[PDB]
Amino acid sequence: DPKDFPSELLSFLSHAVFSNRTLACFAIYTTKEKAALLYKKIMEKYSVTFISRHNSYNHNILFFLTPHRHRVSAINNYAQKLCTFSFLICKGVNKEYLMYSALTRDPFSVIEESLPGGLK
Amino acid sequence: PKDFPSELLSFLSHAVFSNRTLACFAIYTTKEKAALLYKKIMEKYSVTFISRHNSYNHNILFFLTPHRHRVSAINNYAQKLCTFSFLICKGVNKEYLMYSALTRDPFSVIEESLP
Amino acid sequence: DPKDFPSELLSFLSHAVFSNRTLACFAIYTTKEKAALLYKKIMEKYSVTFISRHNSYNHNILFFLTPHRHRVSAINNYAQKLCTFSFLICKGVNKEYLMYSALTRDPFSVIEESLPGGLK
Amino acid sequence: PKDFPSELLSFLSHAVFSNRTLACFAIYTTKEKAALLYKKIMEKYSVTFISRHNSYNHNILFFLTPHRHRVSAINNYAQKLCTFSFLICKGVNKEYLMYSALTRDPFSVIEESLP
DNA sequence: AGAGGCCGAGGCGGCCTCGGCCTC
DNA sequence: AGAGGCCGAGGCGGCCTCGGCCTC
Repeated sequence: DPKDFPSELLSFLSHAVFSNRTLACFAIYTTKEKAALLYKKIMEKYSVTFISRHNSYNHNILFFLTPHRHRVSAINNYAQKLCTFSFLICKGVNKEYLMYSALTRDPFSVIEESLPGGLK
Repeated sequence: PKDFPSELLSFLSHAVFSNRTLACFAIYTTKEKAALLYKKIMEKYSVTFISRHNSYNHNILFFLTPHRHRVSAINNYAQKLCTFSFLICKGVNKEYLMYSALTRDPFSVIEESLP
Repeated sequence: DPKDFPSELLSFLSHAVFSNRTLACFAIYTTKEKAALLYKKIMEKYSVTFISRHNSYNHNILFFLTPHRHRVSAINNYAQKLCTFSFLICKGVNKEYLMYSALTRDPFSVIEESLPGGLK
Repeated sequence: PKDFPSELLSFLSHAVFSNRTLACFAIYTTKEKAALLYKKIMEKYSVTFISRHNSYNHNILFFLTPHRHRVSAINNYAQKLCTFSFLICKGVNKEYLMYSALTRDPFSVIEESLP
């Protein structure tokens, strides 16, 4: 199981671990099964402005924007409760557009997203 | 099983909404978990006395602690060493009366911390 | 300068130092000068339901109830900013009635309070 | 005084709203504070070079740091070692030009980290 | 150059439950 | 006895600024 996001996405993500800064864009790397579940659970839990689910090297990535700010640790705590026994990596996203755009182009692809035609 | 053997129930605290702490407890669980918990409870709660008993193809642990505890705390500890197996944890109001009953049929002593 | 409240009041006070519990009753031990100032500043800052100022062995004690809960550390942080260079001890009060009543009887006395006739 | 000597002002950054960092600074303060800060700044910021100068009955410190800093950070450090005395901290845009001017009259070198 | 968007470390100040204490 | 008020430790999850980074 992956220990981090794909190398090609790392420059868009926050790697902060000692910060209480809150933000409004997040990504989760997990199994197809757990990402499908979390897609709807995260959408509802955080009233997301946008969420998309993507293929990533036989796993899935969720990408989402929230209407209010959250600590990465909070999003992680939520997601980890619903993913006992499967891998899950949750990070804040700094370069939001670059991350989403990377996620729509090979080797990744969109599985589903909450707004028709995605973001621009 | 969803409760203790029906003939032990009057020895036990039947509290639901109490924050009362006590220093005698009983656990009803599987043979595997009772063997494991006998040792774990002894160390965790520095028990003054612990006994393990046979009870209708399951086991009962009976124990006295040197300090008082909530039933819910003992249960919280025991339950996270039992995430799959069955387990009922109850406080014991009638202490000697519970141990004595657990020493006579249908119950039998498997082991005790004091001979 | 005192290092704690008078011994006779200690059983009414919280001595917690490792807790983030919030409460709604506090006391401050400080100089006459700083207690007079804080009486009005605390009243306003926290919208107190009640505040009283008391003589205590040639210093003053402030006693107050707040309409919302606060960490002792928060009340302390506020009070300490306005008492650079003079002693100030700030504690939560557990036994609110017993504390206030003790504070109205010798060797303590009321200097001023925010409601006529005090509390009962 | 409320600013640097009026003839040094074109050597200095005149930023107010910038988060730009730099690696040359100047401090205008009292003789007592300049003697103290010369040593404190040297150690705190591991300065590559620091000079202390006379300026109209006060002193100027001039320093280069190995890493970049906000003027406000340098000021925050210097100000809390000066809670009573006057102190103006500014970044220096024209580095050699500032040091050279501070070596010629009306200014005089009291001391430099390099001869 | 100066204005200013960004972001990791980390202080601050609420919320909450656990697991004891107590009295009625 | 059981119900339940109380309270210290301490996890949680926002807010904020400092003091760097960057580009326009």
